[PDB]
Amino acid sequence: VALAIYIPFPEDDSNATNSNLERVEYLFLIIFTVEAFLKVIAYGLRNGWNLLDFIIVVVGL
Amino acid sequence: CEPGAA
Amino acid sequence: SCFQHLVQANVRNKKVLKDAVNNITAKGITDYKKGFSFAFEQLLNYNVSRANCNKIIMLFTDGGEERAQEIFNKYNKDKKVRVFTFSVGQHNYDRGPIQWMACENKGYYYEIPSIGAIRINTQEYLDVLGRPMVLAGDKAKQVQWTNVYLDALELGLVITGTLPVFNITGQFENKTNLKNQLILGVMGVDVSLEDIKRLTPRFTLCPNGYYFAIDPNGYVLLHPNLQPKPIGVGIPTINSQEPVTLDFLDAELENDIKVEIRNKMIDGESGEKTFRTLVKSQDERYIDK
Amino acid sequence: VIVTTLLQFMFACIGVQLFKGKLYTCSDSSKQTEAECKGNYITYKDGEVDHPIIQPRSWENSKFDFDNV
Amino acid sequence: KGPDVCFDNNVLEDYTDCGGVSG
Amino acid sequence: LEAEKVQAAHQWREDFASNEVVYYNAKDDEPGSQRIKPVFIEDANFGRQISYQHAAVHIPTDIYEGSTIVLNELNWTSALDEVFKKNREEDPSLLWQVFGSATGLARYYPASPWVKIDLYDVRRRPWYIQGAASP
Amino acid sequence: RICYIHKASLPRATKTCVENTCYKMFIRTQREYISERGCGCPTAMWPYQTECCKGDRCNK
Ligand SMILES: *[C@@H]1O[C@H](CO)[C@@H](O[C@@H]2O[C@H](CO)[C@@H](O[C@@H]3O[C@H](CO)[C@@H](O[C@@H]4O[C@H](CO)[C@@H](O)[C@H](O)[C@H]4NC(C)=O)[C@H](O)[C@H]3NC(C)=O)[C@H](O)[C@H]2NC(C)=O)[C@H](O)[C@H]1NC(C)=O
Ligand SMILES: *[C@@H]1O[C@H](CO)[C@@H](O[C@@H]2O[C@H](CO)[C@@H](O[C@@H]3O[C@H](CO)[C@@H](O)[C@H](O)[C@H]3NC(C)=O)[C@H](O)[C@H]2NC(C)=O)[C@H](O)[C@H]1NC(C)=O
Ligand SMILES: *[C@@H]1O[C@H](CO)[C@@H](O[C@@H]2O[C@H](CO)[C@@H](O)[C@H](O)[C@H]2NC(C)=O)[C@H](O)[C@H]1NC(C)=O
Ligand SMILES: *[C@@H]1O[C@H](CO)[C@@H](O[C@@H]2O[C@H](CO)[C@@H](O)[C@H](O)[C@H]2NC(C)=O)[C@H](O)[C@H]1NC(C)=O
Ligand SMILES: *[C@@H]1O[C@H](CO)[C@@H](O)[C@H](O)[C@H]1NC(C)=O
Repeated sequence: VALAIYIPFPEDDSNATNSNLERVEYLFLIIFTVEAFLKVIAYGLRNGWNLLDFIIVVVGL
Repeated sequence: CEPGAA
Repeated sequence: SCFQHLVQANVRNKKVLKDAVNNITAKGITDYKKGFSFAFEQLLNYNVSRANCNKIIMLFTDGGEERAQEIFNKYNKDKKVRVFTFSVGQHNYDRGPIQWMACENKGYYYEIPSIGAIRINTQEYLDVLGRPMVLAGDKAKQVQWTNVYLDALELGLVITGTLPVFNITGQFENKTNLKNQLILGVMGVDVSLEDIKRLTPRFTLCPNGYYFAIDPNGYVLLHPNLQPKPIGVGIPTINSQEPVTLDFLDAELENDIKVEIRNKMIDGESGEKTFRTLVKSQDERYIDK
Repeated sequence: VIVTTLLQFMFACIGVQLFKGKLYTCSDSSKQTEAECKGNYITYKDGEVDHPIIQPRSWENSKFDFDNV
Repeated sequence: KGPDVCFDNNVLEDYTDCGGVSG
Repeated sequence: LEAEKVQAAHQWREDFASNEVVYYNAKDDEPGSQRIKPVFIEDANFGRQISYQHAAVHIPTDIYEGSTIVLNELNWTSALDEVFKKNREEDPSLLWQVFGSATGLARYYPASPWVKIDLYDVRRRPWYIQGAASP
Repeated sequence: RICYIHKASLPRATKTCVENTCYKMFIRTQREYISERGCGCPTAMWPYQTECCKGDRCNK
């Protein structure tokens, strides 16, 4: 839903909502980082969708 | 005056 | 522009400002608080020449969500500076704060959707600006004479009188006052420059003598060097609408003494002066003393 | 086929009470009434302000309207 | 030298005639 | 004064078709408004075909001359022409006398035909803008 | 008073009327050709559009 709201602007413009969603998509990255940190030292990445989650997480950081 | 060129 | 203050709206100063707003590029985030802090601070100089009259700000945006109620409360809290807001273009942004800026600041909200509405919209800020003059009664009915300009119907160089007309229906009871704050129109009677020349006979003088008169601006009303052609603004390039405003100092050769006479004539004094000059010949090839 | 044409009639009936006469437009975008959309107006070729061309003003309905069923 | 007659800031002026609240 | 007093008794009309206003549209070689064919006489002072009987009316291209606002002016801006005449008769040297209305139409006297594309609007002329407001 | 009303748009025959509004029924795209003048201010079927006037033979 955060991505749905985000709305793009021509040539670097931005309103306040885009200046808040970029803050929210740091908690939304810390949550996934915390999730991915426990599974590796709990389940030893080859589950498929787990691999996809890992790629999106590392690209996010 | 007559115009120039550009 | 290259200007950093308020400059007079000449035909030359109005070309530098139309060759720079024809070159701007769009990039970056918008910030109304910084923008309106500049505008309210440029109409506070009083170091340079100013009209010291109607002080308007003419915002040209598309839309936004910032009201800037703080900037409009630090500078413009006595309602001295009007704010006219234009919402130009075809888009979907919230035109809410923009409508609020005009109302709270004694202005008007104008909309320019397409290129066809540009000519009818950017001429109605003279109906808002005419409200303080309509209510003034019969003390604003003063004949004003324009600068020398070429007539629309081809007639030569003319100057025009001016007297506004007031919507005064229902003035017996003075109860409506809903549309009576706008002028019905402005009149005018043209006085051709040739008519003025008949009142200054020159054939009792030698060819070196002549008459000339100037505005309270330096612009000549009649002069032997004033020709019925529009003045130039720069080098032309190929890839009646403007007045013929020719300054006195640019009609003949300029001296240090001639500046003194020009200032005295603008002030409204009387006097005489005798002084050797360099007068350019009619063929623009010789100069004598 | 009969079911499809019945649903066509149904959706036409709903759309009539939704776009009944609201799909009118003028050649000039600054006028929004048939009475006002009259006379002539200025049109600029390729959005160039230096090439004005006079066009008439016409209250034209959409190619595919919804006025009736 | 500019004109000495000026006309602005009158009290009995109806400022409530914008194009967003009255249109 | 005469443009103020006459406007105070216009008696705003709504259907200017049964009763038609007579005016000379300058930009010409329609129901609801009758035109006049003037006589015209080439004259000195001016240089065009001027007519000492009525005043022409210039309405911009993008203003429909049969709207209920334009037609409502042309009815009260018709007692002006009697003051356009007494002014000139007293002083024969009078040049163009024009009334630039806020609705875009200008009624100038003596009547004369207007001068490619036409883009004239009286509300933008320098003699009008300087009188509609202050510096 | 007089505006030609007919069913077949091609011949353009004349019929009397009583309404004080003469209309103009044309196609939405090819508007140069007038399909049906007449009297009154009727409803246009598809593909057609109507412009209504104030007097007789105003449509032209
Ligand atoms: C000088 O000022 C006076 C007032 O100070 C002004 O006279 C007034 O003119 C208006 C014309 O708009 C008259 O309005 C009457 O009442 C309503 C209100 O507008 C009209 O009905 C609708 O009007 C709107 C206008 O936006 C229009 O879009 C709408 O179509 C109209 N409704 C219909 C069904 O068509 C009436 O039509 C109108 N009366 C009549 C008989 O038509 C005011 O009554 C006038 N006030 C007075 C005191 O006479 C005058 O125009 C100003 N002069 C100039 C040159 O502008
Ligand atoms: C606005 O619209 C009309 C277009 O011409 C004009 O209506 C005219 O009103 C006049 C006065 O009401 C009429 O003149 C005569 O007035 C006397 C009163 O002294 C009465 O007898 C009648 O009312 C009237 N007729 C006769 C035969 O005496 C005009 O006849 C009438 N014109 C028309 C065509 O109906 C208005 O004058 C006009 N407003 C302005 C300022 O021109
Ligand atoms: C001209 O404007 C400036 C600011 O726009 C005024 O500011 C003064 O600047 C000079 C030197 O920078 C100093 O006098 C002071 O630091 C500033 N303030 C005052 C009150 O002088 C300046 O005063 C203006 N010049 C005038 C009024 O002659
Ligand atoms: C016209 O030319 C003369 C001569 O070249 C110039 O006037 C001289 O200017 C210099 C430099 O300011 C002075 O030192 C001389 O005294 C001037 N000569 C005079 C006053 O006779 C100047 O370019 C022009 N003269 C003007 C504008 O008065
Ligand atoms: C107008 O000017 C002329 C000469 O310019 C003068 O004789 C006359 O008295 C002035 N007034 C009138 C009303 O003609």
